[PDB]
Amino acid sequence: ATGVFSPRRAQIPERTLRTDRWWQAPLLTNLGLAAFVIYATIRAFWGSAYWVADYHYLTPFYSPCVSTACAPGSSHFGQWVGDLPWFIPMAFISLPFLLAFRLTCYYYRKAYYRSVWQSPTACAVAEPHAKYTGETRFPLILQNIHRYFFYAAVLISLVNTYDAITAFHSPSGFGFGLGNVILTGNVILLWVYTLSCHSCRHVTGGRLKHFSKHPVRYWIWTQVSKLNTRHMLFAWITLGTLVLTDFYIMLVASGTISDLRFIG
Amino acid sequence: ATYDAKLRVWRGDDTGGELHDYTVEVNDGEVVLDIIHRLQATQTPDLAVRWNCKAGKCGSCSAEINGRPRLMCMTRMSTFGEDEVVTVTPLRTFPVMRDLVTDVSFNYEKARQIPSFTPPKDLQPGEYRMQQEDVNRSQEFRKCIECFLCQNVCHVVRDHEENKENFAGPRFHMRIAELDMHPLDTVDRKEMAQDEFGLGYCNITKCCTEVCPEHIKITDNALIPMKERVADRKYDPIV
Amino acid sequence: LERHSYDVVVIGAGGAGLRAVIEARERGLRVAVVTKSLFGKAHTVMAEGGCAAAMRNVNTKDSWQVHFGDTMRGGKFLNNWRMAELHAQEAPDRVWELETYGALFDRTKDGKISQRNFGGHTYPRLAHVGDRTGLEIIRTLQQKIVSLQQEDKRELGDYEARIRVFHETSITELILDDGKIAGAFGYYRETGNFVLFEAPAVVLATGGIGKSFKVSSNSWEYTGDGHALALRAGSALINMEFIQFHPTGMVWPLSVKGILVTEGVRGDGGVLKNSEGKRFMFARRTPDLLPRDEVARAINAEVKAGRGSPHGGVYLDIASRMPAEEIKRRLPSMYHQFIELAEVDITKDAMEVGPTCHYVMGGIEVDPDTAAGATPGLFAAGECSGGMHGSNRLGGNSLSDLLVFGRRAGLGAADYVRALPDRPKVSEAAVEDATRLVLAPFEPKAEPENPYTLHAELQQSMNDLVGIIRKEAEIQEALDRLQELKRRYANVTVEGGRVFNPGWHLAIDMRNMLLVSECVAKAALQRTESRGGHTRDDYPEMDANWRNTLLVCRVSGGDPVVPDVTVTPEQQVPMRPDLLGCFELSELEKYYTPEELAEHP
Ligand SMILES: Cc1cc2nc3c(=O)[nH]c(=O)nc-3n(C[C@H](O)[C@H](O)[C@H](O)COP(=O)(O)OP(=O)(O)OC[C@H]3O[C@@H](n4cnc5c(N)ncnc54)[C@H](O)[C@@H]3O)c2cc1C
Ligand SMILES: CCCCCCCCCCCCCCCCCC(=O)O[C@@H](COC(=O)CCCCCCCCCCCCCCC)COP(=O)(O)OCCN
Ligand SMILES: COC1=C(OC)C(=O)C(CC=C(C)C)=C(C)C1=O
Ligand code: SF4
Ligand code: F3S
Ligand code: FES
Ligand code: FES
Repeated sequence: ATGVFSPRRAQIPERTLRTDRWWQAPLLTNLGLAAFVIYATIRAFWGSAYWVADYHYLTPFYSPCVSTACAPGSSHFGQWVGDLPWFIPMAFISLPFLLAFRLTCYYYRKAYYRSVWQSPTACAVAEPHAKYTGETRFPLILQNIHRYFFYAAVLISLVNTYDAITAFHSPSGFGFGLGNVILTGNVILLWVYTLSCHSCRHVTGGRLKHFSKHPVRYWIWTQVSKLNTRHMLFAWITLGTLVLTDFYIMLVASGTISDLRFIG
Repeated sequence: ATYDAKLRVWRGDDTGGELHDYTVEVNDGEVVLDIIHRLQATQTPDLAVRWNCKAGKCGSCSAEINGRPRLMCMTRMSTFGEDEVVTVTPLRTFPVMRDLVTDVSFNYEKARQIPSFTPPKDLQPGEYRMQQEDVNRSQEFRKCIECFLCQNVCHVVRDHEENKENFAGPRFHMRIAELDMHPLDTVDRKEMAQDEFGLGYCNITKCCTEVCPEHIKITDNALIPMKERVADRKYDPIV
Repeated sequence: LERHSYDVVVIGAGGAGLRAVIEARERGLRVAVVTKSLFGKAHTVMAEGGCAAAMRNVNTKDSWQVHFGDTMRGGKFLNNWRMAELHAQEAPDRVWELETYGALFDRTKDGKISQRNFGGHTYPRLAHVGDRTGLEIIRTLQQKIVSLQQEDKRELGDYEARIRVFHETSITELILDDGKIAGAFGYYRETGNFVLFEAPAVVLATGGIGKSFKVSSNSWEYTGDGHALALRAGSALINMEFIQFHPTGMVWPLSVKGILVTEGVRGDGGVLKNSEGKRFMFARRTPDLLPRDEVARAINAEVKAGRGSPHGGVYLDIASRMPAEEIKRRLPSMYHQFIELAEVDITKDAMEVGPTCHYVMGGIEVDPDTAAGATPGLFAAGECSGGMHGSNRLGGNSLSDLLVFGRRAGLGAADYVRALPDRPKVSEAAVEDATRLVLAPFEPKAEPENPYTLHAELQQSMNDLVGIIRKEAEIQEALDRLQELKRRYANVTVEGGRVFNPGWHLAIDMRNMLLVSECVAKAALQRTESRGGHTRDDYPEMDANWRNTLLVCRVSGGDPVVPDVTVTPEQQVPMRPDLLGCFELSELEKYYTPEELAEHP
């Protein structure tokens, strides 16, 4: 055949000789990704139960809310575009950019190249593909623009930070109600994930040659590298925290007590 | 706990081969290479091995110990149960010479295509000055004992023989990164890393870094930074 | 069968061999590089210390005079003084030019090469990177070779126009024309096919002899080749009785069987080394690293008369000592390495340490300025060379020795080749003889001998009877059973073919190992005094006069394992003005006879 069944390579007629469960991690990746995608799509297109008027709670999945069909008070940057027809999500400004940012992420590329595309399914298991070009041809060569989605993600993180800051509200001014805790934790973890990005590491000081003549960027690069060593973990953690933030906010909007600390 | 283990060592040459069942005595604290040496001295005098130091620190004893690319002199052999069969085969990416020895010459052919270190052509040998923080990144890559396990496991060339001439492999793209991050080097190499050594073939599934006996962060510290630099040079609309 | 023509052949790619190749190419020569292992995988990779070079980066009070005195002290003034002086004053240049090749050492605050302190050096001298200095050196040299052949490709249109590397190739004979080098004969490991090189000059640089001993830190390739090659070609060996043994090396767990254990571990709880007794008979110091001859004698006695280990060593327990976390901090690398490699917990269980062969200070008798050879165009450098370290080596001196004298050997070979009227010619009869000799182990040979069994018996005999402590009767018994062992070697039968057959390779290496073992045993029997690495129990009085005597080994005759004669020549008049004054009369009167008469003002 092609890869390990080539004429000059040692005659082993077994696809792999591994005796462990090398297929366990791809399954976990696939179920996690599928669960997040399903939940995110359904909740983003639901179109309701996303805003608490009393405590100014807004789901990140609806965060830039720029339509006149939106709940009163949800538009923090004005109302720009009419009414949406059942297939434009209320957060159509940011959802494409966040989806592209996580689709071009270096970690996520590893995850789905292993899991969906079976590029390596596992490390020493032979491919179900006969030809392979990698990221050299037209579709996959576009993964090299990830830094621009990183810039967009920085802007969207600023928008979410504004949302979290304005969430500290009560019907009598200032308020603190565990929705603030969930939102603030989610925003902090999103910032950690955004700042542990491989493109951030390159842009800050990764592309420099002499760290000795750039003391500030050397320090920034050192801290960003320390964060980047845990980049796999922060992606999954932020997926989870996004899901829980949405779920809690939806529960409160539909109906449930907020567990306020400064009652309003 | 001295017991008799079941090995399933691969025997043959480039014309064909087969796994063979051997029973060898295993003592506590022995590596796979010790078991191979005992088998050589007791049952198979002509078994092909190619070890040199037996302490790590070289790359001679690269094999696939139970489906995983390992060093034979570093595999603890207590990783496996006493009733578990251990299957030792040669590297499956390179042409097989004999039983456990492969023709690792694609690597030495790739080694002399990469431009070498080029210092400024005025600096005298005693007049070099480098700070430690300027050399840490390349010093990490200089830890590489040329075992070529990374080259073996990579799917770009492991599963595709036609990609051998277009892709240099993890070790030599790491070498390009090491020369690029040298504070005193002069040559750029960024364009050639993409155009002649095929950095684009690399998807970053990271199975290399996972086989490195030296624990070099090949993908995170060398390959992704070089891809970002190539994107600086080629794929950045800010021009 | 396969013939190549070159100007010089360097048999071995380590520090010395690669430096010689670079130098010979610089002088302008076609160089063939023959290596028994893969390219860049020589024993040099295993060194973890540094290069001793008086660069003065750390403190500026260092000089080549101080380094020269340190080398002469560590060696008990048995050193070749010209070689020591030349290494002292040429070492910084080689280290500096290493980093013009792309080497990256550790740096100081000023941006210079960092230097560490070591045992026998007065000042910090050892240029280092982590603990991988040998790997850095060999990588730098190999990449410099690749760069040079890239230049050859650009200018002459061929990578191997001036330098070609023949890895996985083993040289078994040196061909002579009229007592002069005419070429080298060997085989390819991969195919078993025979290759003849036809160069008028050969640089040996083949390493050590550590595979003749049961416990050793040396590589698979340290079978004494080079020593035997020069000895059969007609050169001479010196100081073969001077072998470095570390008294404390792991013996039982095969995964760690030659790893050296430093005396820093004994800077804590020491060797219980018995079943029920701490047997060193014990601020009045604990018996912590007494002059390691005394520790070695205690270990030998307790192996013979005492509770020895099943593997022939001692225990050295640190578990029943300072707490587990204190150990894991004081001993970072050793604990991790041992736990991951031998499943031995340093904080829980005792070790299995014992004497281990590390380095051989003897080798081919060289000209100090040029390289070796008496009659032929033969040259030698590195561990296979003899003379620099007299009775004992300083740590760090070997790595810089490699560069200094590899460059000297390459330059001497280039000078010899340029000063040559006509080139010596290989004769076909010699090639037929070498072919017959290397093919002999394939015939049935009634009463067959297994190569592995013979090798193990040789290793056991050398470990038992030629060790740290030598006795006259044990050395005599070692010679007596070496005669029997070399008689049994005539019946060695190899099963299989010629395609990368390691049993055949071992059978070939065994003749060199037997010759080198005979030389070592005879030298150790003849030197009746103790100095450095050579300890005689029946002559404990270190440093007899016995200092202007080299005790040179030569071949007499009778194949296929020739016998040796060891003679006693005098050394050259000690030191011309290398009688510094920091070399006081007080210090020199402990090593020299009242022969100076030309030292004090
Ligand atoms: C474990 C260990 C640790 C050490 N640590 C230190 C240290 O910290 N500091 C220090 O100063 N010194 C150290 N030394 C000693 C030092 O490394 C050696 O003296 C030095 O490496 C010798 O180098 P070389 O170039 O002479 O030979 P090497 O590089 O060891 O090898 C010689 C070459 O010759 C080739 N060869 C041999 N026989 C043949 C043949 N028949 N045909 C073809 N080719 C052949 C071999 O394949 C090899 O390539 C250490 C030694 C050991 C074993
Ligand atoms: C947290 C939320 C985010 C989670 C998202 C995870 C879900 C990801 C699952 C989808 C990605 C799986 C596809 C990965 C492989 C894509 C197929 C491919 O490799 O393209 C081949 C060809 O197939 C195609 O044409 C691809 C068409 C569909 C791909 C479109 C999107 C997939 C990945 C795009 C990444 C985004 C880059 C663009 C920036 C917006 C070319 O590969 P080759 O080695 O066989 O070379 C042969 C050359 N002819
Ligand atoms: C393989 O051919 C292609 C390129 O290289 C010539 C590109 O740069 C690009 C542009 C891609 C980026 C990331 C600028 C595309 C789309 C392409 O198909
Ligand atoms: S990189 Fe790590 S794995 Fe690849 S060769 Fe060098 S050491 Fe072996
Ligand atoms: S496994 Fe090989 S394909 Fe790339 S990410 Fe590592 S070099
Ligand atoms: S590389 Fe993963 S978010 Fe940027
Ligand atoms: S034998 Fe040198 S690396 Fe295992």
